[PDB]
Amino acid sequence: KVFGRCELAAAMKRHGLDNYRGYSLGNWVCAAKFESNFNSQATNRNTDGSTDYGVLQINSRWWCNDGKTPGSRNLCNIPCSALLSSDITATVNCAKKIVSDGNGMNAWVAWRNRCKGTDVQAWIRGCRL
Repeated sequence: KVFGRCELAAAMKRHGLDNYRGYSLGNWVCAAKFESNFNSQATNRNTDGSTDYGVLQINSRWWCNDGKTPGSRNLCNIPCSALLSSDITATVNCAKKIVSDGNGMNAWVAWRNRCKGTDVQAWIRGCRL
């Protein structure tokens, strides 16, 4: 499923991401845009044998189990396939854990390269929230 920009923002707000750990909603929407372009089915193979899944491209080495990543620890305790859902609940719950893992939102390379330090409020422009 490919969400509309404001469609995802609203869904994220409903799930408590606005200002979570002091990160405004714009940051999360900007991260999803650059990580997956709002496509819940997005997957990326990593030259290292791990894979990134979903709208927030969560990694199989530590966060979810995909049954093909040597030395995986499943910290979010879910199958990675649950991250390819049109329901972002699993993605959000896992994201909250990742963002509190000690590197802030730097955990998302796309957010760091394209969102960090910019005017992130542009990302929820036109949205009724």
